[PDB]
Amino acid sequence: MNLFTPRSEINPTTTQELLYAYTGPAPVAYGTRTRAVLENIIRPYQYFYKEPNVQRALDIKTGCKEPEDINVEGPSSGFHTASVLKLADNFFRKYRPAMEKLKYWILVKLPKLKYAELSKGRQTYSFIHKRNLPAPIALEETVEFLEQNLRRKIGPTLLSYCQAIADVMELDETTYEGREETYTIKFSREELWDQMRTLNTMWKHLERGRLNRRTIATPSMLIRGFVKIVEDAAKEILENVPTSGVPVGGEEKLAKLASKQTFHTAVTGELSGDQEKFNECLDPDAMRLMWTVFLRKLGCPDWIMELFNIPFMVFKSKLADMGEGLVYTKGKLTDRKPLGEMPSEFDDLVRNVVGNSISCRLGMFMGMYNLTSTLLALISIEREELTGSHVESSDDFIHFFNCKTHEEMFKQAETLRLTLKLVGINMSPSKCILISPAGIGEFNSKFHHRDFVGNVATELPALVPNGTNPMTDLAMGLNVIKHSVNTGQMNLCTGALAMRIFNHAYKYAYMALGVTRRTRFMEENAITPLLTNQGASPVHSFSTMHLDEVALRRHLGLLDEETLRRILNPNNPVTQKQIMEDYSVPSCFKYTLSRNHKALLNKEERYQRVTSIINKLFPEVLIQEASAPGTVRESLKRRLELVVERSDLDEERKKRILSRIF
Amino acid sequence: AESECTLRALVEEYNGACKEAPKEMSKQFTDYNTFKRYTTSKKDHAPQMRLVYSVRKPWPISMTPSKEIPLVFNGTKLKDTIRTRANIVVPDYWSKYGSQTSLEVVNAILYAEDLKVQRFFSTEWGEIRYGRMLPFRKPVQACPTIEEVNPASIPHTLLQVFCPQYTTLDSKRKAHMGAVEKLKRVMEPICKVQTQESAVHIARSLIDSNKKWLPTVVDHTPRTAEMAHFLCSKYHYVHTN
Amino acid sequence: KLQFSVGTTFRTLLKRDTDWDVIPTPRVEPNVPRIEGRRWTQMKKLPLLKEKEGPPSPWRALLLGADSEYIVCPPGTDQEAISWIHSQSEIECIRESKSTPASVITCLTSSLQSFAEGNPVRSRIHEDIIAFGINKKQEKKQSASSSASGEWKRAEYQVEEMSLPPWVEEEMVLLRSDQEDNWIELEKNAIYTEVDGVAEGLVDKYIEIVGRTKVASVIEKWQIAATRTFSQLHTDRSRITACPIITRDPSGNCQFWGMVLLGPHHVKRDTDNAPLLIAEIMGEDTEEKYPKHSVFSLKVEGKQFLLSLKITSFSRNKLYTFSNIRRVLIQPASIYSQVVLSRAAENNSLNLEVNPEIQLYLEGAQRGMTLYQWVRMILCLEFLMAIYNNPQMEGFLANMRRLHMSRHAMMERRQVFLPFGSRPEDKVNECIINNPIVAYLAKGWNSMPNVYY
RNA sequence: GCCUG
RNA sequence: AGAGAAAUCAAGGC
Ligand SMILES: [Mg+2]
Repeated sequence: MNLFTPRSEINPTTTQELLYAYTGPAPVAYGTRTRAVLENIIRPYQYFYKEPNVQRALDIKTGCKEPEDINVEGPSSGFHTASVLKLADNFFRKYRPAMEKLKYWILVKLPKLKYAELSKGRQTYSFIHKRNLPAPIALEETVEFLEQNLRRKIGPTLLSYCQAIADVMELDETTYEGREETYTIKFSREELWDQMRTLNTMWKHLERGRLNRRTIATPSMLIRGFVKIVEDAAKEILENVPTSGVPVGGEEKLAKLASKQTFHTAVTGELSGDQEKFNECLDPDAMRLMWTVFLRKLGCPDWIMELFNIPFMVFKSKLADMGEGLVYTKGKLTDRKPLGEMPSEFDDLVRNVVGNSISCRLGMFMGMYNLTSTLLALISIEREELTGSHVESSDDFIHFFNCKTHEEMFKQAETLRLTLKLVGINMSPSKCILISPAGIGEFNSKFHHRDFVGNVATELPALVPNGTNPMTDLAMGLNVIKHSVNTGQMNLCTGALAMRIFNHAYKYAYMALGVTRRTRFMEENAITPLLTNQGASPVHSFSTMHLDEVALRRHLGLLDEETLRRILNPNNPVTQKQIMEDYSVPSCFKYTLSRNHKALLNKEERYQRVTSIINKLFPEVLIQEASAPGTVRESLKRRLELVVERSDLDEERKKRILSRIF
Repeated sequence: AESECTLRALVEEYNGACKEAPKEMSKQFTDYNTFKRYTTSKKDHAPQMRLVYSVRKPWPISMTPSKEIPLVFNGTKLKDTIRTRANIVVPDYWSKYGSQTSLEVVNAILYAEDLKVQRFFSTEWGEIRYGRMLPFRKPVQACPTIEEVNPASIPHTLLQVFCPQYTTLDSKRKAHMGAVEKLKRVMEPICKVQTQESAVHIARSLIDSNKKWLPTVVDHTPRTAEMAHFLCSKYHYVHTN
Repeated sequence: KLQFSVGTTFRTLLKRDTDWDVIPTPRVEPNVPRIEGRRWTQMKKLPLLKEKEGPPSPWRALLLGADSEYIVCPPGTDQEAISWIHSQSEIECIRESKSTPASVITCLTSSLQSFAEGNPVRSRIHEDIIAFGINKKQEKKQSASSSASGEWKRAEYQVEEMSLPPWVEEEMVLLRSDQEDNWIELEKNAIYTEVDGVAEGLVDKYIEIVGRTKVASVIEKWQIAATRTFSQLHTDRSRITACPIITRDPSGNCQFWGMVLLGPHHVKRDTDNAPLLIAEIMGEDTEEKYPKHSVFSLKVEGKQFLLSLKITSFSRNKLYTFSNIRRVLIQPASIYSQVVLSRAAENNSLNLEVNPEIQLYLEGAQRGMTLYQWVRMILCLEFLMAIYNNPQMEGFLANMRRLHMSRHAMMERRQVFLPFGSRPEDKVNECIINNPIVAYLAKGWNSMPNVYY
């Protein structure tokens, strides 16, 4: 460790990237997550009272306490209602332009949001098949369920989806009807409520910088529309709030604060830290109250407030998925038993136990309400005696104090801590460090020293081909290295070395390095290597990390006209069809690898055929979002008739073509 | 004759769609957006890990049932006719012995990339400097574009370029006239018949100017912002024209 | 009713686990109360980490580190070199550990013979039952069942605390020893601009600095072994596969580092563990450093070497990660490049042939060292950290970044203040259990002064 | 005893 | 046996 601490030439801050041991394997969680889930569920109850009384805390519906109950020497798991109201009012009065932008978003952008975007989410636990399915499959199943039960067609907008979700809750019973196999399943109102409010918990895999593994939670597709609406509103408000680091890149605001200075007379300080048990000490009621205050002060109608409050209320009555169970050992044997079968350290929760889920009111889970939690943390800063620059990203936070004296700086730091406790956020005493005078700190993996913010990535770029195809993989790898270079992480030497390593790995992956089938075949047929994946020398350079391989080779003369014609021939049989743009030309090397419950693969293939026929027959859906008044059949018939009747073929041929139409 | 054959194939596909997928064919047209992303494959999170095995499989590539590629070439088996399957040497073989397309198609496909290469090679570099330069990142245009077209009008411009007769007159008056004219001029030869999937992407990359956060020692133009990844790295500053 | 409506039944369902209606309207006057806070103490002196007490931590990595050696063979294919080694061999046991029985040597030779005929895949005969733990899970389960008595208790897991072994310093010393030939061979990129030329020159100078070190040789060996084992991970799935570690020297002579065998693995998940019988050439054997390896004496052309056998079980993810071990070269490179780029910025003139003096807290009377030596040592330490990366290392580094920042602040006479009841050293110490590299880093941290005036 | 990996 | 660390692999399902 003394080697990573220079006292000349460079400073220890520059060597911070040495402390990142990401080149080794990342830790992977093993087996059951029940212990972690139960600990996360029980922490809020233990921290609700100064004395860890769990039985008394478990009877609290909305977790709110007076300041006398707020723990100053430890974590707290509640909020003060009056403080939350006052802080929300102060936040609204401080960032009025952001509130006006939110009003515009609600009045214009919100009605136009299509529920199809829900297909872009993460894995979802389908309440119909009782299994984890991708977002598109769960969304399609939920939409079909709503259509079947409501006997109506769901509108394209997201508000229509939310209205359908609300309407289906009224029905006493619901029914869903779906190799060939027909099955009908009937749910009661209580069963559907449990499915809607139930969360799916899973291990957080390949997470670095943590000794102990932790879990994440995701909601069901029924409540994903409201969550999406609330999160979009949170993002819209946060994008115009100076105190935030999620949507603005984070580095820009930290650099702006670093550039700021003073008159070399005022006392400066820099407090960088995290929040301990951030997700296990927040109450959804606080967030919903803050959102209600925001909307009410905005003049919004009642239905908007109800829509914004529904997801938080559903989250309050959450049924967290325990998982496989707790581990017990009768000597050398091992068994997994659910909570309540045998005594354990979490016996206090046996009362709130369902078939396999545990009902939890207090606290939250990581990975579900991030922007709302950030807003809750930010409203705290809006005090009358917190004149400083605060930047917070979910959990990490950095605060620059510029006061008149050291005692004032300490008072302001304590006020910040106590206000965060007021809202229900406890800054970790061990992980929070205040340095005076300001000029050194860390935030979101970016290290600020005097007047330079160096960005250090949590992981080095994967200098390996993605696995799609030679051209696409090469373009993506070069783009990734370029993004790392221009983000301040990699310099000329590091960038060039990373490119060299990536080139070696990319050549190896495609059997173009030693004596392989590809190289042997090319040599036996006098096929001169012309491309990088063919064994040719790397034509790319550090300056030319953005140019296409084919275009650069053509310009340099490494490829002749005949080879280009043969390669880019669109009739060749080996090509078909956020910050990961792919600008590779569609050459013959842009192929696809053949990658190789039975009642769902057939549906997927059928949908693939339908979308292919639409794409070839509708040369308009690849440019704009699909939209047409009517169903697929009507629009397809109209388009086909217009196309056929507009051709120059004779009447007899047109009639022959039309007659074959089914 | 080609139009009639294509229409007959489309009619056969319509028969297949209406006969095999009667339930799906009755859903809302907007429902397309939902099931265009339909996929049972999970988020692998590590396709690069399986790439090595996939490339070394006996028949990794999936090719259309074409006849130009011989079944056996110099003893090597190029394709497995039961989309058929073929080995990784097929693209290499096609690069030497294969059907040749018109030079116009090659120029059209490479228009964006060729323009980028020419832009890189059509400028000179000044004396590279070294010093304590602060590269304050700013949001600037990524790549120089054909013409200044607002993001809202980009889809309308693409529609006018490709299928102008399928859009409303009001939409027809929402797209840049110069951009649409020149894009149709340069994308006409064969890019605008069947290979629309890549033609639309090329057109968008030509007209769509995406803004990105890039390091800027000095104010960056789109031409410079294209190559800003090596003009400054907090320790040097190369001056262009 | 306007655009979105909530029915009465759904309203009642929503108002089930909360104290307010669908629209919360609490009747409390909004104000922020005053809470009695605590005092913000000052970290006058940097903390000291907890040095654990226990048996010295053995070498638990996959392959050998600094002790790795190779046998020189005449130029040829891998099959030719393997046949040459096998034909002239007098392997005899020297130190048999109960973890790796000496009988398992029969598996290695049978593989080498199988590799001399041109077929790396070999069928199990007798010794693969214990070599790769075939049907061992069933045996353990049956043994536990036959010895079952008592009452179920919440499963308690304990991590045996261990002290800093004395071989970490030896490995660090031996890893930076200079070699004869360059062990880093990467095809250079094309040059089209002065910037490209400067970048290529910097990369070439870095490779020259760190190319002829023992750490580079070990990195190349690890990369080759991991790549060859990962590639041949689904070749047969039911027979022993041979993945010899062979490199080519500039003269063309083969260099046999060792031999990795893959057992009849039954792998389903990406995190599953497949068995291995890594056989590698040592340079010096220490009983307390390799308690689980079994060491034999191998005689080739009169010369004598030590061959160590280990019965390991490694995951697909780890094999894939160590296949791309060359990335360990990226971290030191930047530190070198920056230093060079720091000297060019102060005079507006690049100088590739520059190695200034880096001052460090070194145990001896030496005030510091040179840039080249420091970069070589950084590469060695980073390689060791990457090899020994586990949750302990992750947490230790994550919580030691804070203390590194605090030390840097102290170096500039910046006062570091702390909240009430704060103990960052408490966060760091929980990550110090077994990892020998973490213990080495903790010892290095304790070596440096904790008070700055 | 049959089968995926 | 071994890998490993707060619970898993050292083959699973029918
Ligand atoms: Mg932080």
